Amino acid sequence: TAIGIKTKDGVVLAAERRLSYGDFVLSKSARKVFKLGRFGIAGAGIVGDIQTLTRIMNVEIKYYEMYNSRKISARAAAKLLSVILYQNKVLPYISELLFGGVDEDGPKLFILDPIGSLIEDSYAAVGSGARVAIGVLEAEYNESLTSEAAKELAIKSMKSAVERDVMSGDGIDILIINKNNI
Amino acid sequence: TAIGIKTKDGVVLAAERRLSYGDFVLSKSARKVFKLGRFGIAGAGIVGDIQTLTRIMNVEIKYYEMYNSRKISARAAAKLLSVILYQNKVLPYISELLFGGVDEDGPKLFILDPIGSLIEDSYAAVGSGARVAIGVLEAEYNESLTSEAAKELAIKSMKSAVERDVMSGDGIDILIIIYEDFI
Amino acid sequence: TIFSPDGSLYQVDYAFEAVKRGWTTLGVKTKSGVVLLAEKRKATQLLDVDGIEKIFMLDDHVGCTFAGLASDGRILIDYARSQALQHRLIYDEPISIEYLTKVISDVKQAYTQHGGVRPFGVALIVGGIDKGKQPKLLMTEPSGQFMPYYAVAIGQGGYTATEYLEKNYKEDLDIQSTILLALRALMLNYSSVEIGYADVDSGTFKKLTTEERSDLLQKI
Amino acid sequence: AAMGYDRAITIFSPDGSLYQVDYAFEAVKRGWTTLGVKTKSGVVLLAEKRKATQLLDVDGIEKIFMLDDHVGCTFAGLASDGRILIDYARSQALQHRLIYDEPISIEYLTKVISDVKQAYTQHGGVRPFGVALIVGGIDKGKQPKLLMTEPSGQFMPYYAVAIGQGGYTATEYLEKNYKEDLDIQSTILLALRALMATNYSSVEIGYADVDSGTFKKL
Amino acid sequence: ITIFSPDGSLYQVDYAFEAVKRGWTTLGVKTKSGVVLLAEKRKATQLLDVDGIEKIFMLDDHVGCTFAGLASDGRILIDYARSQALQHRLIYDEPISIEYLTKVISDVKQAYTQHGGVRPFGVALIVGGIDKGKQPKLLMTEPSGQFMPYYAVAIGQGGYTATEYLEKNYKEDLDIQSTILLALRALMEKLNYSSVEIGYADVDSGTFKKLTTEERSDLLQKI
Amino acid sequence: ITIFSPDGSLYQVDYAFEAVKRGWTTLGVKTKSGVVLLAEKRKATQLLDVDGIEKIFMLDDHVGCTFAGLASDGRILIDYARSQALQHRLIYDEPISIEYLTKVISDVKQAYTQHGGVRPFGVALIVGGIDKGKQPKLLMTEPSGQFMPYYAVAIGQGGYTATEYLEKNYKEDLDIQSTILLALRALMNYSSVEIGYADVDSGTFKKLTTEERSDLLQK
Amino acid sequence: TIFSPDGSLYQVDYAFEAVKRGWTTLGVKTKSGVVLLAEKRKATQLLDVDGIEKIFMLDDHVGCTFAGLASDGRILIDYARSQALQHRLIYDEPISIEYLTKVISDVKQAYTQHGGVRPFGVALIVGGIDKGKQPKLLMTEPSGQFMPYYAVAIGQGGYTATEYLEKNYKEDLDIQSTILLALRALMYSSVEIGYADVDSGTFKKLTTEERSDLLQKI
Amino acid sequence: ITIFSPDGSLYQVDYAFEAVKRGWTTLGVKTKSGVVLLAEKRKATQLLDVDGIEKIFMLDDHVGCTFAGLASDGRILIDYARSQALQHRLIYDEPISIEYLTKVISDVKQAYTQHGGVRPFGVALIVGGIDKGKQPKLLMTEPSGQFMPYYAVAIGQGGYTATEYLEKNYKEDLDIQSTILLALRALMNYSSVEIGYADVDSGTFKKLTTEERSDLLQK
Amino acid sequence: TIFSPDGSLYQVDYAFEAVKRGWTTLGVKTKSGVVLLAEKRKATQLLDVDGIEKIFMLDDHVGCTFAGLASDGRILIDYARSQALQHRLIYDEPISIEYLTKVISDVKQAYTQHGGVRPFGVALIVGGIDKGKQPKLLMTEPSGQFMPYYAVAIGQGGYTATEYLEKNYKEDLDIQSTILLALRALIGYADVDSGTFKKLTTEERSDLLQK
Repeated sequence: TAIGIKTKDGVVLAAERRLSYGDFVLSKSARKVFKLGRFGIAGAGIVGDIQTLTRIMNVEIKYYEMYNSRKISARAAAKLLSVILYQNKVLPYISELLFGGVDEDGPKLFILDPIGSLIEDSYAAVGSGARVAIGVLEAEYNESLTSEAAKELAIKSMKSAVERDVMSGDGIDILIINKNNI
Repeated sequence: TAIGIKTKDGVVLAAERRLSYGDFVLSKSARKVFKLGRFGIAGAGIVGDIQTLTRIMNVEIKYYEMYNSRKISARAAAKLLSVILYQNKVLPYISELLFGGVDEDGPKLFILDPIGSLIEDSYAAVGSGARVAIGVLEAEYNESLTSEAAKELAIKSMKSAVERDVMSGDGIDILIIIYEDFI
Repeated sequence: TIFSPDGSLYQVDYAFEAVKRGWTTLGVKTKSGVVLLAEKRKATQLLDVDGIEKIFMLDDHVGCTFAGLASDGRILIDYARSQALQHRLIYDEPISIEYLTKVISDVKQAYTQHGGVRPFGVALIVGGIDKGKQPKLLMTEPSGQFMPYYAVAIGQGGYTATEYLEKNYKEDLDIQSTILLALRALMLNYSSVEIGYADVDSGTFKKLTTEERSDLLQKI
Repeated sequence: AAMGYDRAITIFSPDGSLYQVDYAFEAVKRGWTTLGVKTKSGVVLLAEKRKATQLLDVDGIEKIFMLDDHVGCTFAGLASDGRILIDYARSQALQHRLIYDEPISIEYLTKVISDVKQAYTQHGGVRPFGVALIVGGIDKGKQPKLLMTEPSGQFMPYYAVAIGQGGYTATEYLEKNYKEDLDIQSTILLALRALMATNYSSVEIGYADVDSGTFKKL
Repeated sequence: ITIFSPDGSLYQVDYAFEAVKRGWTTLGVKTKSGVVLLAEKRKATQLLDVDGIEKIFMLDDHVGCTFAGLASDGRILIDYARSQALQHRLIYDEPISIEYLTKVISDVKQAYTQHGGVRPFGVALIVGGIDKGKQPKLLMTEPSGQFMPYYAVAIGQGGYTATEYLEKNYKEDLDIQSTILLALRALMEKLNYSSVEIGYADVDSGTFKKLTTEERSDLLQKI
Repeated sequence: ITIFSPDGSLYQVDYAFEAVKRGWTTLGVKTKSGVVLLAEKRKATQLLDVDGIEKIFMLDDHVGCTFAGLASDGRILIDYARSQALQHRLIYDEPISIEYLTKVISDVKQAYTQHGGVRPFGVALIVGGIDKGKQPKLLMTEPSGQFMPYYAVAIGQGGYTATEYLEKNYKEDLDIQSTILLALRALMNYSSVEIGYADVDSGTFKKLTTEERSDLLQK
Repeated sequence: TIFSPDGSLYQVDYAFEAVKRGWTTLGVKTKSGVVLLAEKRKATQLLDVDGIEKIFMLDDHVGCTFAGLASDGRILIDYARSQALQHRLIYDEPISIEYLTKVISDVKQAYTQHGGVRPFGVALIVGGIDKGKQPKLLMTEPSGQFMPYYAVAIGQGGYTATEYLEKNYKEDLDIQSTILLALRALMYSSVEIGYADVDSGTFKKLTTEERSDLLQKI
Repeated sequence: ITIFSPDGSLYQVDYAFEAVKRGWTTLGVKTKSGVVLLAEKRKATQLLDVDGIEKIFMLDDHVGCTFAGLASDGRILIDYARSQALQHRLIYDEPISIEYLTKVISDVKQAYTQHGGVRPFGVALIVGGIDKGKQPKLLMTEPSGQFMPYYAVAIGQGGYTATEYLEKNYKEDLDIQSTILLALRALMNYSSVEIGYADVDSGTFKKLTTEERSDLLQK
Repeated sequence: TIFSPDGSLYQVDYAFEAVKRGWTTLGVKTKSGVVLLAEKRKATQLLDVDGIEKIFMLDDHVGCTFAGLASDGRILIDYARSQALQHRLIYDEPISIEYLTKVISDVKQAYTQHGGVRPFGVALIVGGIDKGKQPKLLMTEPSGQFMPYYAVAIGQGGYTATEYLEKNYKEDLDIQSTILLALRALIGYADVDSGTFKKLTTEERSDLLQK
């Protein structure tokens, strides 16, 4: 479970902190939201695939930032992450991802598949309880929101997914990306 | 779902903007119609295969356009795209495509399979609701159409596919061959 | 693969001296079309010079001839035909002539930059008419340089034909008149020339038959 | 300076200079005159097209090459060395645009081009390139960016240079009357004047302008 | 040639070290609370875009270095250094020690001074960085492949003069305005305020950044 | 070895052509009736089995050729020729054109005259082929890699003498018995020779009979 | 890679002259244990001789030093550590020193027998405890030869320390007395010292205060 | 190494043939009744196990040969010959023709006389077998790569003296006891020679045990 | 890799001069024993002669010694042990000595025929007694030649020991009389009764200076 909400101000990400293999919870504290400089990603699936994609993308963001004299745009890092997912189609990184950042073009939110398909959308959820959470988002999303009101919408939608999905549960972190503060 | 209609004046393409994995809609806004250069392609299937084929074909269209000093024809880009689909037969690009353009020979519309078979038709549909949509096209079509009347035929046929296929719906993009007007 | 103080590669200029010792080959490109031909000198009176070949057909639209050595330009002709048919297998389209001469000339460059490889001692004069715009004609130098020409000739009598075509060039001409001009630029007998022409009306290339080039070569 | 050390290319002279690299720079001094100017309003680079034989396609020959829709460049010296180097440049540019879906910084284009020149000036059985390049583009968010590639592999970014047979004469003319507060009709005038100190339609001219971020030819 | 003289010295290595003696003057100083290294940017032609030419390169967030000698040899060596650094950060998710960066750089230099048909590098490097806590660290790479960690050195045309100036007044105590001042006084055309390139790493926030063009003017005016 | 002289001639190629001038005399004649090619078998020692020495080699049942110069260079070149011929017959199930056989042979000679640490071949070949439903064509391979198709040539120590004899009395139309007579006369002798002929009626290439070799030698 | 008519390889002997121009390094073995140390001469006032390193720790029980060039014996130290840790991954056992010096010396041989490869210009002296067979010292020559020594020293003053250790090398020494002997053989803190002791089978390098007080003794 | 002299001769090949002239004397004789080849075993030091040192090598159960010149060059060439023979017998389950064994041996010699950084072989071989049908068979390999089939030859230090003795009186057929007599006479004690024979009745070659050699000394 | 006009390779003879400058090594073969030994000169007083190795054990049944350089014959000893254990892994059988010296000598040939490779400057003498007959001794020359010997010795004093063993040889000796003979011509021995190659420990050498 992971939720992104696009506001006119900035993109808000939030996801669970629960990992269960089979019918048994191994950990009540498994980080599924990660920071990349100005950007931030969060996904669901196998944890090891998600962790190595945060680390690979962190390295190659530093790759682009050290060579060219311009800081990375979110569309460029998204197409990069789509190609990284796409080269390994034979053995796919089993993880659906949400990519969120703010560029000079504006706030941008992105959906990535293990094959590597890039989708732009305003609001999205990913994982087991995503069905439930998008229901809450489909009830109460408007294009004109504030950053902290979208925080409360993400808490309401994630709390609904906690109460009605067996694979999700307690432990919520929220990443508020306006341009000034990460 | 994606529809191409061949007119005397040009080629009209239109497709869905809906992606659903399983029984669940992930996105109400997934572009399945793309404009490369002097023409456009649109297909259905896995989104990542279609997107990487728009990007690969965009690069090699610029390849042909820079190195041979002339612009590119639609039969040549179709045969190129058939070979690109065909070299990867072991791991096929899971996507059926509609290729549409206008050359000096006239308007040309093309159907491509994941293996890479090239078919030239007048009217075509591709995807889940293609059965339904081609039914509408097989009713009202004529060889003598106008560009904007064929737009309305594509809206009628795609709307039938919206009401009767559980894979398409929401909005539908349109490229006429170039204007693009989303209604 | 050593640079001289002035900057000239001496082995490349020596290879260009090797094509100066070649037979005389001609290529003319007018407003009318493309004609290229080659002298066939007979060193022994038992040669099958009617069976020897110097005009090679790269594709049904483009042909070319070589001068200098035989074997270097012959393996270079195999690479050109392979590159042309590979482009026609991919795109199902005739090949632009800048790209054929490009990859040929890039091969010449690659053998003029590596140590244990002798450079090519052959110059080529390609010329096709498949483009829908106008005709084309280029020349490959063993350094790897392009020069597109209206009309040139290289070999032993290359400079004499070069100055003759400098004298009486007509840009607009007849295809019968441009094959006339190349024969005049070479000066032979029945069995001392191969002639090939490409014409813009039916977009194809063909070398001449023994009782067709002869009936036109009488006229002079 | 001791000049018995001209064997192969992978060998330092006792002063420390590689003589074959300097000999390759003599090969670009024997090239045709090519010019590149950048001011503030955009980009002009051009090249002389001398006619050695009356039967030469002066208008059919090409020396201005378009690396991408936003970057063009010209070469001087040999043709084939800078031409196979132009194929590597276009391939690297389209590879960067396939990965990031973004125009390419010119410091990175000239970087990888110049790194290839270094790799052929450090290995035994490989001749160095005898071609210098001048690269002009304006797809960056700032303003124009001109670079020059030397066969040693060095960068020098320039406001305006010219290299070839009459390279030093145009270099001193552009030293006389250059200035930044100037526009595009006047900077193409300046490059034509810098070639005149050294003709009907026997010059290739290409310009990139900052308003519509693209590169075109004449 | 990769052949040993009867004394035992390799002549091409000493000739390559003469090639870096013909390089521009680059400076590196390492004192008790951080890192400053800078490089002269001499203007051979009026038409040079001097304030856009680059000689300070950023290997990692905490490691910056400069080269002298040739440009292209130390530049392809800078790409290998950045690749090794980012590979170590992908494996361990950790900043890289400079002894290991300069190790693999120096091992590449050694490998090109022992094989036949390969010219050695004609570039010396000076590498600085904050590592991980502790204090700063500075190393210099010689084309033979040797390490020498230094408190403060400078190599190039005026390398020996800057070596003797820093031999004169090397104050132990480091400041945030005195460690950049010492390098500015160890460089010696009068000095321009937009024709010299300065980068510093400081121990409080463990990072490295080149000075902006406004910061060059404000610092070079106190002299 | 791979360096041009200032006139433009490769000296090592001409030195290899001097090595085939020091070879034994081999002959090849083509006429309307077909193909005769033969080779002298000089006896340097009385210990030599001249009956056992071979110089006429059969590439395919319709293609035969001989070499002069060194033995081993043209012999490894004969193995490559036989392999290329049988590969074409495995692919197309068709006899092979001689322009393509001599092509790939000659391309191998070129490839060893353009690379550094390889000596060029010091062997010239003369190949006689009837092809399919066509008049027989004879081609000669030079160590530079050049083709020259010939009506009749001979190379070796007495190559120029046979060349001038065939310049005297050679024409286009005559028998198989008269062209084997013509080649024997061009080699100037009781029995030291290998003779092979290809005839156009039954499109095949044969070898010594030692019956018709004595009988036709007496004329 | 060519033999002189006497049979000696001249390039190998030239590399042994290169280690004769190296710094003085010392290795002594007594029944008390292992001591090896190395001189650290200061060519410039600004050299961080406090941070320069010549004693390297191969494993917890094997340390060695080099003389001659730095980089050749340093890439040779990476190969030694890789071979040692590979043997410890396979057998889960400490490594015999004859096998470590074997594979090091075999690499030196392989670079003294192939054409386009320069030989190593570095001599090594390796000390450790291995098993329990009292001490174990070897020396690697650039020809690839072993010589096991009780105590040697090579470098500029190598022959003087060799003749000093020829004078007063004694079997019944303390570990404190054998580190005394190496300091006496080198004739305040520009020397770095490492010892391996047989009681606790490990290697230790001396810290600043340790070698400082031991120098102030004798 | 790989450069033609202006006459056309390769000097390194002729120098390698001078190296086999400095070899020990080896002999091979071939009569209409069978095959005998032997080799001299000179004793340079009084501590050699001359009864254990080997120069006659067995390639197959029906083909074998001796070398002269260097030892190691013809010895690695003997391993290649045995490998090629056993490879042909694994494929066809048939004894190997000797023209094919000497072919592939001689082609290897050619390949080392055409490439730059390779020294040519300094060994000449003489090969004797029986195969099936061609009872008297003998070939000689020259370091240029040439075949010469011989009735009887000998090469080494006294090679020309044995060559002229074998040039003397000798007819086509005679018993194997008389042709081994001829080879012993062509070499001019009991174990200074080592001798191997192949006989046409049982198509093999056992070697002589030293007991039969002692029977062939005194007679 | 170039022939002189007589036909001799000069670099091979120069490598044989390098083994003439080696230490003296000895090998003697009788009809009842193998003994081979090697001199251990002490150049410096700090060198532990009793710690330096020159007798190497190829297999359970085969030992050999080298002279000339150390490192060339030492990497050649690793190839010899590797080839022996590979033959013993395949056939589960002791290795014939003609095959060990064969492949060793073929390696020496391969380094005397290729351009950018120096030849070996080491001669080997190999003594094995695992055959069903009697013992077998061979010597490898850097040209790649075999010579099987009853008894030889090569090094600086190689010719003096060569002429001494020419003086007083015998076919039938003890283990004890043939090790006496090798000591007089100036240690490891293989004996035919128990088919193994034993190395003497540090005590037994004190017998032989006394006896």
